[PDB]
Amino acid sequence: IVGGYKCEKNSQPWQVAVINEYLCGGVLIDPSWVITAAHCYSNNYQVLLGRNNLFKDEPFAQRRLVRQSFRHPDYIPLPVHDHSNDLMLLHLSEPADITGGVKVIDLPTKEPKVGSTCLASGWGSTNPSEMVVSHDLQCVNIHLLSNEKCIETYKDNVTDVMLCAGEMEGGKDTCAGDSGGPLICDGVLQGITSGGATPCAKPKTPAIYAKLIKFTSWIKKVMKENP
Ligand SMILES: [Zn+2]
Repeated sequence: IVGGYKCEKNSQPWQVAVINEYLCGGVLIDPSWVITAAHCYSNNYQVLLGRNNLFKDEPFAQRRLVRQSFRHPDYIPLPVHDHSNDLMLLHLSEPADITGGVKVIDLPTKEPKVGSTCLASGWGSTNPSEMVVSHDLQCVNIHLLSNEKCIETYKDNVTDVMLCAGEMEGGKDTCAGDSGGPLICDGVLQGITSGGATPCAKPKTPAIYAKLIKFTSWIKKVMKENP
């Protein structure tokens, strides 16, 4: 998170850290499921829950293993790779404890409004040009912008599955390491951060997020088949 602030202690209880050869964010949607970006795909993972500081002895800290991962079918890995359908479900080895620090967040049930105020969190890069892992969870308030503002949305019909957010002025963005974290507008979880390569927070260059609302059906069905 470039241009944000330190989130208040345990104010984002559904935020997880997904770790393998990549740092990613994740979001707890069920004691047993974590949604993240497909970009974070790997043979293994370590899921960190209930944390503020990634490198600290914290009380609600939990660590889970993954049993199985499900990348959205239409994601094309880095055939030309794009950031549409950048979604992956992680089925936890054993459920997360729902504590005063670890809680689930709900899937959205309504379409996001252009101009609504959104918050994004992560331990990703706080420097827009180079990668500086942040120990503390960072939070930033941005805006839901018209998809017209995001150049990526003009491809095929990807507009359909993407949200566009940030500030036209730059200075505030999600960045490398933030992929897979949440985008919460007006209190709703509406997006999943996609790939955030440096440089970030460029003026007139808002970022791409998975329009969650469009994948709940897929999310639903998967969890259903994986009791
Ligand atoms: Zn990519």
